[PDB]
Amino acid sequence: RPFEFRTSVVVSTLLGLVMALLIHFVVLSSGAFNWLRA
Amino acid sequence: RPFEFRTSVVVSTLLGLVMALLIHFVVLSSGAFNWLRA
Amino acid sequence: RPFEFRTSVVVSTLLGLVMALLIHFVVLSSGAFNWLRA
Amino acid sequence: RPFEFRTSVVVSTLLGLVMALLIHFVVLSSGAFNWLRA
Amino acid sequence: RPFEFRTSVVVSTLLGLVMALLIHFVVLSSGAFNWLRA
Amino acid sequence: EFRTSVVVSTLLGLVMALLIHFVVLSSGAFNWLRA
Amino acid sequence: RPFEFRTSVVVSTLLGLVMALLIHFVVLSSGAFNWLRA
Amino acid sequence: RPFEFRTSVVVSTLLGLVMALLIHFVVLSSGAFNWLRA
Amino acid sequence: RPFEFRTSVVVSTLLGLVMALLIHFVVLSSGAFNWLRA
Amino acid sequence: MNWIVATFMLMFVLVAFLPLVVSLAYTWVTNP
Amino acid sequence: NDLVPDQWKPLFNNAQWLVHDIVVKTIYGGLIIAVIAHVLCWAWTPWIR
Amino acid sequence: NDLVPDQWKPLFNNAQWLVHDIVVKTIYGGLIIAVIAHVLCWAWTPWIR
Amino acid sequence: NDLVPDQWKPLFNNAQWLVHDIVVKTIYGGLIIAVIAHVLCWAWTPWIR
Amino acid sequence: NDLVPDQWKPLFNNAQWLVHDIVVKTIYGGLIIAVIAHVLCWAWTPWIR
Amino acid sequence: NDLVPDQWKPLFNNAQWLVHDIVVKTIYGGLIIAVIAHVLCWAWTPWIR
Amino acid sequence: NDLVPDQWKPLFNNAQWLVHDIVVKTIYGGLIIAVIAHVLCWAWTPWIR
Amino acid sequence: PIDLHDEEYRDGLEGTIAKPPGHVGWMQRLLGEGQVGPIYVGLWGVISFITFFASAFIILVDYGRQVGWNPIIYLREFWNLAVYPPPTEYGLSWNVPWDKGGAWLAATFFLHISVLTWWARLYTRAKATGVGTQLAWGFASALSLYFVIYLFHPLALGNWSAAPGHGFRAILDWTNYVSIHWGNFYYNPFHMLSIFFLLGSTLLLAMHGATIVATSKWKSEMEFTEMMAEGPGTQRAQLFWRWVMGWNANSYNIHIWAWWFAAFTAITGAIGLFLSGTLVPDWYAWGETAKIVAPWPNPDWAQYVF
Amino acid sequence: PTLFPEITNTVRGRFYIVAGIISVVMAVASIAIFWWIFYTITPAPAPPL
Amino acid sequence: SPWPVWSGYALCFVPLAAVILGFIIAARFTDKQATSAYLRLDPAKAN
Amino acid sequence: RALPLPSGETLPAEAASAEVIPFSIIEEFYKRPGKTLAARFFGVDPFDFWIGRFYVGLFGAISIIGIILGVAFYLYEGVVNEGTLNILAMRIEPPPVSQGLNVDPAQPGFFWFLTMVAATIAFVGWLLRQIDISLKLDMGMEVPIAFGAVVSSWITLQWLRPIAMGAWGHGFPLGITHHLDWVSNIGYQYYNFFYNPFHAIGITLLFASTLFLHMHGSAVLSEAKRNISDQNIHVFWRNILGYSIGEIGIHRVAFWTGAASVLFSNLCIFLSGTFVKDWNAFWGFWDKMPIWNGVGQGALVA
Amino acid sequence: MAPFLMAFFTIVLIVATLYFLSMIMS
Ligand code: BCL
Ligand code: BCL
Ligand code: BCL
Ligand code: BCL
Ligand code: BCL
Ligand code: BCL
Ligand code: BCL
Ligand SMILES: CC(C)=CCC/C(C)=C/C=C/C(C)=C/C=C/C(C)=C/C=C/C=C(C)/C=C/C=C(C)/C=C/C1=C(C)C(=O)CCC1(C)C
Ligand SMILES: CC(C)=CCC/C(C)=C/C=C/C(C)=C/C=C/C(C)=C/C=C/C=C(C)/C=C/C=C(C)/C=C/C1=C(C)C(=O)CCC1(C)C
Ligand SMILES: CC(C)=CCC/C(C)=C/C=C/C(C)=C/C=C/C(C)=C/C=C/C=C(C)/C=C/C=C(C)/C=C/C1=C(C)C(=O)CCC1(C)C
Ligand SMILES: [Fe+3]
Repeated sequence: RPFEFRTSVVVSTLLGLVMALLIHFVVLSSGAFNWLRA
Repeated sequence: RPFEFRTSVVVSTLLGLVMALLIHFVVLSSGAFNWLRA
Repeated sequence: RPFEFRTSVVVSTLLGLVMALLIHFVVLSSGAFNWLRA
Repeated sequence: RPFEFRTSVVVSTLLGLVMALLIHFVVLSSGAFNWLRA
Repeated sequence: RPFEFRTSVVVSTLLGLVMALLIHFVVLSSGAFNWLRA
Repeated sequence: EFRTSVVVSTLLGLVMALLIHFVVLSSGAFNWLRA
Repeated sequence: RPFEFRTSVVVSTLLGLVMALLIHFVVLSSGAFNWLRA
Repeated sequence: RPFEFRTSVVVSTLLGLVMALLIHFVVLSSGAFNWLRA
Repeated sequence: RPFEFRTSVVVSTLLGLVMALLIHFVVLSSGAFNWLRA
Repeated sequence: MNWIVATFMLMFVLVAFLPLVVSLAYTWVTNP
Repeated sequence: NDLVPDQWKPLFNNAQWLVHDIVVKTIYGGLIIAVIAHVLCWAWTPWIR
Repeated sequence: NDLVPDQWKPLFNNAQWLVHDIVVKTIYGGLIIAVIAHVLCWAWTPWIR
Repeated sequence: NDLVPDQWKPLFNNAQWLVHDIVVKTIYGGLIIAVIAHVLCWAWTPWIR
Repeated sequence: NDLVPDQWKPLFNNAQWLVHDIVVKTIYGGLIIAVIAHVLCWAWTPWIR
Repeated sequence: NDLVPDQWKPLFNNAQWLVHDIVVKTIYGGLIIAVIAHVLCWAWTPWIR
Repeated sequence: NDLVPDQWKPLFNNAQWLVHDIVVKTIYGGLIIAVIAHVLCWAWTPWIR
Repeated sequence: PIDLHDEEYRDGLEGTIAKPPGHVGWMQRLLGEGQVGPIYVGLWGVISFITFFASAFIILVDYGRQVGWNPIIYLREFWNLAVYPPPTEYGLSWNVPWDKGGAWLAATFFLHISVLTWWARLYTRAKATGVGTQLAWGFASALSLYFVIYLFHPLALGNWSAAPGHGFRAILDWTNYVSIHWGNFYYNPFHMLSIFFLLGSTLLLAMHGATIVATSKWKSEMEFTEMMAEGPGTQRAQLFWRWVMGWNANSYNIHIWAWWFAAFTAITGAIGLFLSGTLVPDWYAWGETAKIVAPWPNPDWAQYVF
Repeated sequence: PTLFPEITNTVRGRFYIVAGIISVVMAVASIAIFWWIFYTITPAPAPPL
Repeated sequence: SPWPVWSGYALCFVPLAAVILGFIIAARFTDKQATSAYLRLDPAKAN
Repeated sequence: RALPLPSGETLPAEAASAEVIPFSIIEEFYKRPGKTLAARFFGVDPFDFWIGRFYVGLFGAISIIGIILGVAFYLYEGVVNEGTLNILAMRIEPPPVSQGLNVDPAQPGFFWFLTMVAATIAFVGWLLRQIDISLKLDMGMEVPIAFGAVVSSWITLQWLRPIAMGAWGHGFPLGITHHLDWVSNIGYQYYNFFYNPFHAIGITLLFASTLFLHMHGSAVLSEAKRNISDQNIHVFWRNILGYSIGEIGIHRVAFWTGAASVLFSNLCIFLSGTFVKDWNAFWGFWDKMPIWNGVGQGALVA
Repeated sequence: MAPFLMAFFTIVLIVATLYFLSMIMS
């Protein structure tokens, strides 16, 4: 057992949430889409 | 007993005093009433 | 029992008070209502 | 005793003194009265 | 026996001294009496 | 302690003497050291 | 005894040296004497 | 014994050297004597 | 024995070297001699 | 008021120093 | 806890019940005074407008 | 606690009852003085205007 | 506790009663002096104007 | 504390009494010198004017 | 502390008394030299004027 | 401490006395040289003027 | 397998010197230990010492050259004397005159060797005396900041002048100039992180020292023993911090906190300093686009004018 | 008639009252007399041209 | 236009989030370890 | 049995008086009510209970009043009165220097004064509550001494210096990212606060505090879970640097350096306001100390 | 009238001090 499954779950879920937030914020600040008032 | 009665009394009394002070100060600083030269 | 009832009560009450204060402050600062001399 | 008479006396007396000082200072700083050259 | 006379004496004397100092300093700083400069 | 009072009083007196000498000399009021 | 003789000697000697240096420097810098081309 | 002889020797010798250096410097910087093109 | 001979030797030798360097540098910087284009 | 009040506040800053000095002297006196 | 109603016996001591009664009556009096104060301040200067 | 009324015997000691009586009478006197002071300060300079 | 009136015997020791008498008389003297000082300071410079 | 008067025996050691005597005499001499210095500085330049 | 007078025996060791004698004589010599230096500097340039 | 005079036996070791003698003679020689240097520097350029 | 006496009292290289240990006396009374003890000289201490000596000697004799070889002007200006890096012209070049940054390059190279071999000394003596190498890695974080300041930020900016000038006043001047050149370092967010970690470093140091000196009567300071079984002093410390702020650490966790707060100070500082020149030329201007700058339409400027 | 016999009866404690009083008045006199001297001898800052 | 720049966000806010979150989690685990049961000297005896 | 240790290591019990004790046992053994400062003064601590893990004293209740009121006043001045909605752009400003030392509810800057007073009440109550809890546990007064150093740093910045300057607008604004604007404008008004000597001492002690923290965390972590004779870290610290301060010495130095940093710091900002206007002009005396005045030519003279 | 009043209050301070210190020093 190289990795506890709970550890991989925590790390993957936190990475996914952080990346979703980061990508949403980058896309919204880019003004490239016209989403939420251009 | 989930909550000692003394604890609830202390918390409620302190919350009420803090809220009375806060609301008095907000209302007095608003200058909306003409109280104490407002 | 996953949650002590006292813990849930404290958390819910504090969250509700904080949210009431936050929403009141946001609504009063918005100047959207004409409350307390707008 | 959860409610000692000495405890209630100390708390009430200190609260009254603090409130008297606070109200005096708020009223004196308001400049609304012309007390002590205002 | 509650409220030792010694305790009440200490508390009252200290409160009176603190209040005399506070009132003297408030009155002197107010310049209504002008730190006695007149 | 008597030693504590002695130290405090002596240091206060020395500091006071130095301070007053320096205030009086810098005032240029008395004709001391070409003032 | 209240004071070790060595302590009093150190303190007095250091005070005397510091005061001699201070007075010499004050008198020199005053230019009131014409010493060392003044 | 109030004072080790070695301590008094160290202190006196260091004080004398420091004072000789200080006085030489002060006299040389004063330009009051033609020492070293002054 | 008040003073180890090794200590006196170290102190005297270091003092002599420091003083020789200091005096050489003071004399060379004075430009009073015409040594090393001074 | 400028220099009197200023020096009183200066002395309060040094008073703030004081507790730490008491701690150092405590260590010295109690480690004999 | 004899003076306490058996509904609230698991929660209230005998002495805590009397202090609770004082607190309840004080809160009620303060509420009446607060309602009167709010009606007076509204008749004086309406804050909602 | 004999001097204490039975209603307040669970709460008040014998000595605490006398000190409570002093505190109550002091609070009442201070309240009368405070009402007089407020009426005088209002007759002098109304703060609510 | 013999010197104490029986009303205040639950509260005051024999020695505490004498010190309490001194404190009361000192407070009264200080009050008279404070009233005199306030009347003098008012006749000199009224702070309420 | 043999050389100390019995009035000051609770306060002064035997050695502390002699050092206190020196301190007192030094303070008195310094006070005389300070009075003389103040009279001379006043005769020279009055600072009150 | 035999060499010490019995008045100062509580304060001075046997060796501290000799060093104190040296310090006293040095202070006296320095005082005489300081008085001479002050008289000479006054005859040269009076600082008080 | 045999070589030390009995006056200074409480203060000086046997070896410290010889080093003290060297220090004293060095201080005296340096003092003579310093006096000569001061007289020469005064004859050259008086600093007091 | 580790002789504690042999590691203290071996002779020569890979041995110690000053081996008859002195006692300071006042250090024993105030700090509890007064033995200066023998100090190790282990072929990394030698490189460290002689390369630092080369660095300091270059700097000191260039101080001497700058005062015209006057040892009084030396003592007077010693704190404002400095050996500055080569100017912006010919910025990364090492073909700079000795007075215009030539001395700075050599001294800084020898200083680099000195700090690297001091790291190696920390590492090798930690392994030799049986302790972990945590101090060597803490020094490595400090050295990350150091090598950004002196080597990696001057490079990637194109000039040695981006580096400090080897002086008592020059490092203060360098800090001022670097914050001024890149806008305002107050709006450098990794500078804010590094200040968070530095002030939290001092806060944890003060709290830890004060807690252990307060519970000192029950021998809380003997952390090695307390980590095996927590005595009454450590128990009182845990309870103090539980009652004060609702959570606590044991004898072991608190030092993890200490190590990591200091390491984060150094690491976030290195990152922010490297970012200021290369990626974000202006921190206040970036802060306005980042919406972290407070609007200040009508400031009261009477406070800031005499 | 006292409640602090270790402070008002014993010579060491009784002395502490006088010590505290004298130290408070000594510090106050220190500060007050310094500022008096400073403000009386110091000239007014020269009137602006 | 109301939006800070990507740079601003990355730099300030996800390090802000990391510091706050990570501090809270580190405190959680600090105290789990500190309040767990391990070899202590019994207070009734040693004290 | 596994025998779990404080570090987290499980050591198998043979390879001391210690037993595996629950914290709940440690916590209940050390409760000891009624030793607090308030219980000495009034004869009782009005709040001698624990709310959860926290100890609520008289000064804990005062402190929590201060905390709640300070947070609410802070957020009133900056959500309302400023309208910002984002805490990095809000600006909690004192009254203007024009107003002087007096406070006016009608004038702007009134909620800064209230936030500052409530924050002072909160900080002083936190300090007095630390004294409470150290008195309960028979500890020394060192944690209150260090926290008092930093609380006096706050008092100097918001009370002593604004009073001595006399304007009450010399207190720093309570804004995230905007108190930095005050720190920068004060640092440059008295130009080169780097040359402020009490500021240089404060920075020296801050850097030394972080260095000592790293060295101590390193030293304790390096000997943590090893077979060590407790003298290995001393030998290491004598092989490196030729001095080992010892276990009690490193914590004393920790406490002292920590406190002294902010003590010299508050001496710096106070002097910067009141006595020294220019910190470069302060150092004008150095080149004129008469021991090196005369020796120089060209640019090498001063 | 300010010098009058300051002198008055200092002498009341002093006389108060003589009175109660006389009691304490009894
Ligand atoms: C984020 C990580 C999640 C997780 C998410 C998944 C997902 C999702 C799956 C598994 C599945 C598996 N996981 Mg899992 N898994 C987690 C934690 C664990 C842990 C752990 C240490 O405890 C273990 C041991 C496992 C083990 C396993 C096996 C039970 C199983 C088969 C994997 C395999 O054979 O790979 C062999 C196959 C590959 C390695 C293919 C590699 C694919 C690469 C990336 C190419 C993808 C092409 C892409 C789809 C096309 C892109 C086109 C775009 C649309 C344009 N998981 C963590 C929590 N796991 C698989 C499963 O169970 O099947 C039902 C699967 O679907
Ligand atoms: C608008 C188009 C923008 C863009 C904007 C975004 C945004 C916005 C996002 C991504 C995200 C992603 N994009 Mg993109 N993306 C673009 C261009 C690209 C390109 C390409 C070269 O052009 C690529 C390869 C990608 C690749 C990706 C993957 C990294 C990811 C989507 C799959 C993934 O792994 O997460 C798959 C996600 C999941 C498996 C999470 C599932 C979570 C579940 C469904 C819960 C959702 C939250 C739910 C509301 C909570 C409810 C709980 C209640 C209690 C019930 N993007 C363009 C520029 N991209 C998404 C991402 O997640 O980043 C990690 C995202 O946030
Ligand atoms: C004026 C209209 C403003 C607005 C201003 C406010 C304000 C102002 C508030 C809310 C609050 C809320 N609003 Mg809104 N709200 C608006 C638009 C919306 C919209 C919508 C999409 O338009 C929605 C969905 C909401 C949703 C909500 C809920 C989050 C909440 C009310 C129910 C709740 O859960 O708490 C229900 C509340 C309770 C269950 C608490 C009960 C407490 C008891 C009654 C005690 C009250 C205190 C009492 C005085 C103490 C006496 C004690 C004495 C000792 C006796 N608002 C508009 C913009 N909104 C309220 C809230 O509480 O936020 C949490 C509130 O404070
Ligand atoms: C001038 C008019 C000002 C104003 C200035 C003040 C001032 C000034 C004060 C108050 C105080 C109070 N005011 Mg207001 N007040 C105003 C407007 C209002 C309004 C209103 C909506 O308009 C209201 C409801 C109040 C309400 C109140 C109460 C909170 C309180 C008076 C009763 C009380 O509980 O304490 C009753 C007080 C007592 C029971 C204490 C009794 C103490 C005894 C008598 C000892 C007194 C000290 C004595 C000298 C010590 C001697 C000891 C020697 C040893 C013998 N004020 C206007 C703006 N108000 C008073 C207060 O105490 O605040 C708590 C006070 O200090
Ligand atoms: C020129 C006139 C200047 C002035 C310049 C100085 C100078 C310059 C000095 C004083 C010093 C003093 N002056 Mg003045 N002084 C003036 C006006 C005054 C007035 C007055 C109101 O007018 C007064 C009261 C004083 C008062 C004093 C005393 C504080 C002191 C001299 C006695 C003393 O205690 O130390 C007596 C000194 C001793 C007991 C020390 C004895 C030391 C022994 C002799 C060793 C000397 C060093 C020796 C070379 C080392 C050799 C060691 C080798 C190894 C052998 N001055 C005027 C303005 N004054 C002197 C002083 O010492 O300050 C403390 C001094 O330095
Ligand atoms: C040129 C005239 C300048 C002046 C320049 C100097 C200079 C320059 C010096 C003094 C020093 C002194 N001056 Mg002056 N001095 C002046 C005006 C004064 C006046 C006066 C009111 O006018 C006074 C009272 C003094 C008083 C003094 C004494 C403080 C001292 C000389 C005696 C002493 O104690 O040290 C006596 C010195 C000794 C006992 C040391 C003996 C050391 C032995 C001889 C070794 C010497 C070093 C030797 C080379 C090392 C060889 C080692 C090899 C291994 C063999 N000066 C005028 C302004 N003055 C001298 C001093 O030493 O200061 C402490 C000195 O340096
Ligand atoms: C050019 C004239 C300059 C001047 C420039 C210098 C210079 C330059 C120096 C001195 C030094 C000295 N001068 Mg001068 N000096 C001047 C004016 C004066 C006056 C005077 C009032 O006018 C005086 C009293 C002095 C007094 C002195 C003594 C302090 C000293 C010489 C004797 C001494 O003690 O060290 C005697 C020295 C020794 C005993 C050291 C012996 C060392 C042995 C010989 C080794 C030498 C190094 C050797 C090369 C190493 C070889 C090792 C290999 C392995 C074999 N100078 C004028 C202004 N002076 C010299 C000194 O040493 O300062 C301490 C020196 O460096
Ligand atoms: C513009 C923007 C930003 C808008 C944001 C939009 C969002 C995100 C809104 C989010 C809203 C949310 C999440 C609101 C939350 C509301 C809650 C949790 C209310 C809690 C009420 C809790 C209550 C009533 C608790 C009551 C507690 C009581 C009565 C205590 C009871 C008691 C206890 C427990 C005792 O022992 C004894 C005393 C007593 C009996 C009184
Ligand atoms: C514009 C603005 C800022 C408006 C603010 C609006 C708000 C929020 C107002 C808030 C008002 C409130 C909350 C006021 C609080 C009033 C109280 C609690 C008074 C206490 C009285 C307690 C009193 C008099 C206690 C008296 C105690 C006494 C006489 C004690 C006596 C004694 C006791 C018992 C002893 O040992 C033995 C005997 C002795 C005499 C010494
Ligand atoms: C602005 C201006 C002008 C200000 C100025 C105004 C003032 C305040 C002037 C101050 C004057 C003062 C304070 C002068 C002080 C002069 C002194 C202390 C000289 C010391 C001599 C010490 C001497 C000679 C020590 C010699 C030591 C020796 C010979 C050592 C000898 C030796 C030691 C000890 C050994 O191991 C073994 C034997 C060996 C011989 C080698
Ligand atoms: Fe530690």
